[PDB]
Amino acid sequence: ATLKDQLIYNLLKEEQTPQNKITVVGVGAVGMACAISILMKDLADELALVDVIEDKLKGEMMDLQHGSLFLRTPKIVSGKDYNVTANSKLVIITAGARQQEGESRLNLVQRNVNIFKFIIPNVVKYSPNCKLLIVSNPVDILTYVAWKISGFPKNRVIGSGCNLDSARFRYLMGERLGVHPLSCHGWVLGEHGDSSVPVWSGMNVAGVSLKTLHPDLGTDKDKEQWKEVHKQVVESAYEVIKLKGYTSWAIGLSVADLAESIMKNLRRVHPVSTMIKGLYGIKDDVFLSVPCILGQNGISDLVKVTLTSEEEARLKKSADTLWGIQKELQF
Amino acid sequence: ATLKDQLIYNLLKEEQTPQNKITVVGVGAVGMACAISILMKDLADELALVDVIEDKLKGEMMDLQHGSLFLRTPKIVSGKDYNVTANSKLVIITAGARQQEGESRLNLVQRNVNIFKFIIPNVVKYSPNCKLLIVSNPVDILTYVAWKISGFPKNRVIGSGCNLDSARFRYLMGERLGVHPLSCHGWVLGEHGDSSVPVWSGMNVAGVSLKTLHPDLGTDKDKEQWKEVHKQVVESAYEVIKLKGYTSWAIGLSVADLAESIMKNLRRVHPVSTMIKGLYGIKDDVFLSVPCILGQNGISDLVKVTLTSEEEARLKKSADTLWGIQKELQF
Amino acid sequence: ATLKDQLIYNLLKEEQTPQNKITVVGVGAVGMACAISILMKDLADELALVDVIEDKLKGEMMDLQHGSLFLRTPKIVSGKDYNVTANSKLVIITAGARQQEGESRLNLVQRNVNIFKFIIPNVVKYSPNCKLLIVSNPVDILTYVAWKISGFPKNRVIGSGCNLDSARFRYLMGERLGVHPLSCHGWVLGEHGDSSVPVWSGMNVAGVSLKTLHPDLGTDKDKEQWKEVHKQVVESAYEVIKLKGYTSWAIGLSVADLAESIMKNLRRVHPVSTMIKGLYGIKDDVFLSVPCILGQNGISDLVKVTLTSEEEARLKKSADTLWGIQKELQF
Amino acid sequence: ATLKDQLIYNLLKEEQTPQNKITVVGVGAVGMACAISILMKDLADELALVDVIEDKLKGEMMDLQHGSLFLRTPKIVSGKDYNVTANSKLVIITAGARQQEGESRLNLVQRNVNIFKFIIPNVVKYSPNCKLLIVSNPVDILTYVAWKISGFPKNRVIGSGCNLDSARFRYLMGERLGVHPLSCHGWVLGEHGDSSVPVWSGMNVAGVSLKTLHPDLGTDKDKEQWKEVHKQVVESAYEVIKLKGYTSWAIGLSVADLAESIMKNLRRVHPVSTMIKGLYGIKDDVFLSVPCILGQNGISDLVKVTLTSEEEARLKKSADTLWGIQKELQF
Ligand SMILES: NC(=O)C1=CN([C@@H]2O[C@H](COP(=O)(O)OP(=O)(O)OC[C@H]3O[C@@H](n4cnc5c(N)ncnc54)[C@H](O)[C@@H]3O)[C@@H](O)[C@H]2O)C=CC1
Ligand SMILES: NC(=O)C1=CN([C@@H]2O[C@H](COP(=O)(O)OP(=O)(O)OC[C@H]3O[C@@H](n4cnc5c(N)ncnc54)[C@H](O)[C@@H]3O)[C@@H](O)[C@H]2O)C=CC1
Ligand SMILES: NC(=O)C1=CN([C@@H]2O[C@H](COP(=O)(O)OP(=O)(O)OC[C@H]3O[C@@H](n4cnc5c(N)ncnc54)[C@H](O)[C@@H]3O)[C@@H](O)[C@H]2O)C=CC1
Ligand SMILES: NC(=O)C1=CN([C@@H]2O[C@H](COP(=O)(O)OP(=O)(O)OC[C@H]3O[C@@H](n4cnc5c(N)ncnc54)[C@H](O)[C@@H]3O)[C@@H](O)[C@H]2O)C=CC1
Repeated sequence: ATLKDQLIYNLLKEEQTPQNKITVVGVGAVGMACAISILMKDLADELALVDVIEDKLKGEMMDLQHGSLFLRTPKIVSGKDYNVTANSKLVIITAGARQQEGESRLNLVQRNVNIFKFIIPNVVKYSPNCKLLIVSNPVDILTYVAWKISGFPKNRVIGSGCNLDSARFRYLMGERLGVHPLSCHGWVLGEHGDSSVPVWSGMNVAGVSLKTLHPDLGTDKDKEQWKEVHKQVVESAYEVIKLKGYTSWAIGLSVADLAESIMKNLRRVHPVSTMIKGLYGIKDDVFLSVPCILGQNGISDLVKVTLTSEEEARLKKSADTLWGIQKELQF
Repeated sequence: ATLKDQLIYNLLKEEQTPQNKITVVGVGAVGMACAISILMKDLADELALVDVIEDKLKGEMMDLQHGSLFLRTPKIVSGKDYNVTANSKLVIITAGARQQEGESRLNLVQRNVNIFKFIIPNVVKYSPNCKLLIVSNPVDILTYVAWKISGFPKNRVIGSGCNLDSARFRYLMGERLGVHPLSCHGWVLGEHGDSSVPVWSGMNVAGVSLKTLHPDLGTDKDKEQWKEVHKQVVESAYEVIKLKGYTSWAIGLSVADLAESIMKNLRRVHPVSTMIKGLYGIKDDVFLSVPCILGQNGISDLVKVTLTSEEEARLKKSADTLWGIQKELQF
Repeated sequence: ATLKDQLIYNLLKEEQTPQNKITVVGVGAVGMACAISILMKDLADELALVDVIEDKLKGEMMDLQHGSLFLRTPKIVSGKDYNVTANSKLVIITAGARQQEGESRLNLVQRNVNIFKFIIPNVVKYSPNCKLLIVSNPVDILTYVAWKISGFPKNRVIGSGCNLDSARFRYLMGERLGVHPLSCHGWVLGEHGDSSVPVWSGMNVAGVSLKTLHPDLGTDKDKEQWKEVHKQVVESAYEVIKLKGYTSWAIGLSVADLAESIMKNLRRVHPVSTMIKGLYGIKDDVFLSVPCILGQNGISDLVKVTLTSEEEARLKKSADTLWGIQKELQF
Repeated sequence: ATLKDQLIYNLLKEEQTPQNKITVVGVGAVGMACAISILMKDLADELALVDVIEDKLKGEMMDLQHGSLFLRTPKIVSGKDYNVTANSKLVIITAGARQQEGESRLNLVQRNVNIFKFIIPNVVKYSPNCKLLIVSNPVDILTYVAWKISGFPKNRVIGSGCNLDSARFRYLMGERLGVHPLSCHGWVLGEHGDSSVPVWSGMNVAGVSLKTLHPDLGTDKDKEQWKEVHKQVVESAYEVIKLKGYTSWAIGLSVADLAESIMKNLRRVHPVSTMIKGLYGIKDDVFLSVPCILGQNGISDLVKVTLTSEEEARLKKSADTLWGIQKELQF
């Protein structure tokens, strides 16, 4: 005889179970951007957030929940314990250790590895069938780490790899050609960051190859210096971090885009990081970005792009470096 | 023989005026939430951002540009100079000091009134015809301030006001009833702050008045203590602030909602702050929230909510404090 | 080797379980408006169509497919055999005779019950767990029929019922008020047809009772003749049929609206056809519209609207008319 | 006191300038498919419809209006009088005779020109600065006709052209490769009809040339027979017309795609009919489809595709046919 029972006659028993649920692990700037991007595209019927910093955590969930009136994601949960994560179709990992001067390289990744040693088994425990999307840097190596710890088949472990990189290149291409980024095509492949590969030959508007029309494209001997676009892609992140302290909006939109293909089983093609041992002369267990078909089973297929022998070596080189790092890691 | 000329044949050297342009002033946590919300709802063809911190400004502009590939707003610009703002349909003011843990919105007034005296005249010079949407706290007073300085008729100066408070209210109502906030209706009017008014008589689902079903609603002796919903609404800012340091996502979605009504001339009804002199008897030029019809000319109409004498006494009470602050003000 | 195989390396194979499949039975004018609306709101990952007219079926199927580039529904299938229907979460029934000019929906009952004998058993055989969304007229009776035939628990058999009449009501109220229909609240309940009942007491804007403000709302003496608004809702279908031969856009949009709450587990409240025995003096298995919570398990709850003795009498009358037809039925 | 006066306190009158108005001329199958797809993408703040058949026109308008609750387009009007179309940003012409089974679109010319002789002056009179989007067939000749009669600069006279043919092409391409159409690139250029030209050289996935992998692509030689994909494109309209009698959904989606780029000033690239005298060796005022940047001013730029030797001759032949027809046109 409460107000609720006087107002509502109940008919049904107890069968909840979110059908289309996503978890984001890490509520730093990247994680919440992914979160907001996912809420505003209606990708999920349940959103769960996890982090080890409890005050931050809860505060972010509340803020988001207070905007429910303007969303169509009817349940938003969070917490330090991975039970809130239960039965997620997709889990996005952004958590990472904060970097720091006064230490070199293996230190950084090993530290993140120590964190994934606790995060990963927790996620698989609660969502043994989910697809994993890794965003934490260095991304290609952490995707391998997530892949090894989890035990998942390679199709279900995906690193954001060069996805944003390629988005950046398309913005810059579009800005020069006075064309919208959707209509400028170009792929940034390989290792996310400094050693990424701009595949000039695939660069085009409307099917029209820019290399075929402008042979100097991507070389050092070109009056337009297109090579600069790619050097801008590599340096844009540092630039943004220098300017604002971190990047968030763009990687969030970027990750929402992947989530959409997967949640909705689109089979769109996106540059993401995948386990390519057995391709391009690559002989070790390493993750690099190639064009992958993304749907309800994660990466079900990838595109074999034809690469120049120079592009092959760049890839190979990255592979040897990631493997060198990886074989020194403590799991 | 440039690549661009070889690739693209130009028809129109010409270039039009900005048509569906929004400017956000202040790119802090609220400003950027508003920006991203706006961009994900396709509300504008041009987004302009202004701040006094240059590097932060450039950083946020670039991060947003980097996700252009996934958006549908082809022009994103920024600058310290208000020329980048010209011909904006809507200008959103999110700049100024924010609350520390426990601090009253009312303790921000002198320093935000200063800031406004420098911002507004610059906004007006470049967009004499825009609607002004004020978010900065204390929002009801700053809406009065924007109004006096700009010289705009009252229909074009809107305070985000109680649109957030009512959304929080519906969120909690919905959590109690197990119904989506879109289907739970209820209004919080007055000051966006401690002295806001829950109009118990309008709370309902499917048109059935909860007050009528349960006459103790909103009363001390209400065994269900619905009063507490209002008090959690009142307290929501502090709780979230003390948890993550500020609020942003909700006000972001809230602000996008108002923008949507304005840009698309929807004529929907929202609780926002407006000049209510000549209502509820109320005598002075005070701005506070009451439901308003919102559209291409801003606030074209006010809804006359029926209030009990207690409610009206609270509203007027709020009107009294607020005018006392404005009247003493600096400009 | 095949072009496909030189371009694409396959990791998995052809998995094929759709997670959010919708079926539309009947590709007439209503079926196809429901389809395109659903397609444009991204409610499904697979859409399947069926009809007995095979050439028409294929054409519609193909015309939607040719628009895939512009959609986010990656599989569209059709067939006269219900196997194309397998594993649907939501099956929408729009097949059957429709009203000629001036014709009562009730006059359609025997023809439509005759095709339901076949359609319902076939749909349940391939989607035993689906929710059933009935649209064919007379919609309340056919919801009862589908319920009796299928054996489904009543939470999973839903009539589109008065979502459309309420929407038309709010359109007309908004027109009189200069307010977007979204901010007008008004419920049309009971038979989707001539015996419908407008609930005067729940009509409001911003939570303010129009009836309390204007105590003659809904009455014969009312100078404003608001009762004319409901007459218009009652006549609306007839006027549209007389003008264009049938109706389709509004229903397509109403059905997509119900589908959305169901597929995204929103728990929004709509006026839909459901079993009302036990309420308002009704002692038989009558199906008509009452406000219900719609979510992933169909109707989970009913809002118990409070009615004036006049309002209730009218509703009980609508229930008698309906029962009077149901009882004679033989299927 | 009337309800409205009692409820709402008015601030001002004014009201006028529609901000983003679109008009559809012709409410047949095609026009309403355009109307609905535009309504569901929130591209306009006002939509006007016209037709010569008065009852049908009013009926469709009412049907759309009855769906207002589910839309964000606050005003829909219609009339046989073109004053209802005043100040449209975009006017879409779908009126006219359509193909019977097996009929060439070129056979409709004399019938549709006579219609355009009355229509174009009426549209331009009320909306002198609108962009005109032509859909009636034969769409390339009628775009030329609209251009001659209206006196508009060529940027503002656009034929929906091959946007649809290319969408068909990418749909079939994607079916063959197991990849979403969004991710399959390929262009169909020239006449929207039997003489269209598939540009094999620009066909690709992730920038990887299908023609380079598979040199016999598109010729009579290839065991894969890719040419049949283009034949299905040319034939698609007839097959569908035979099945269902006309086509409607894909064109409506195609047109809504174009409208989006025009209304939101996206500068995306589409194959649409435009004036190409001066290109590929063509010397008369022929309009046909090439990739064009579309934005707030219509077509601002064309993309110069590199066409193989065989492709240039086809286009020419295509231009010759059309011109031959044109030369004989009287107006
Ligand atoms: N792949 C790409 O293109 C991009 C990758 N990133 C990477 O994304 C990651 C996130 O960056 P930000 O959000 O700015 O960093 P952040 O430091 O603000 O976020 C990390 C969050 O994860 C939490 N965390 C740490 N260990 C955890 C664990 N044991 N379990 C759960 N939560 C844990 C932290 O408390 C923190 O809230 C960084 O590694 C960054 O390098 C950032 C931008 C782009
Ligand atoms: N109305 C409402 O419901 C709510 C209001 N707020 C208010 O929003 C305001 C900002 O909040 P946050 O964004 O978190 O603060 P913030 O510190 O993150 O950002 C404020 C921004 O304003 C900028 N700014 C200061 N003076 C300026 C001027 N002269 N011209 C241009 N930009 C200037 C600052 O540089 C800063 O980037 C505060 O007043 C806060 O109280 C916050 C939440 C809700
Ligand atoms: N509930 C509501 O608010 C509304 C309901 N309707 C009702 O929807 C129904 C359909 O209307 P329209 O689409 O305009 O009719 P329509 O005449 O345009 O199409 C009816 C379709 O049903 C198919 N059909 C007939 N028997 C079938 C069976 N055995 N199995 C599969 N398909 C079969 C026909 O082949 C045809 O394609 C009518 O009953 C009409 O009264 C119409 C508007 C609103
Ligand atoms: N370009 C493309 O990809 C496509 C073009 N079409 C063309 O679209 C056109 C429309 O076809 P439907 O909509 O299926 O035909 P429809 O027969 O369904 O409707 C044609 C409408 O135009 C109206 N109309 C006729 N004469 C008129 C005049 N003098 N002034 C104003 N309105 C007039 C009619 O009353 C009728 O309502 C046809 O020319 C068709 O070939 C159709 C599909 C695709």
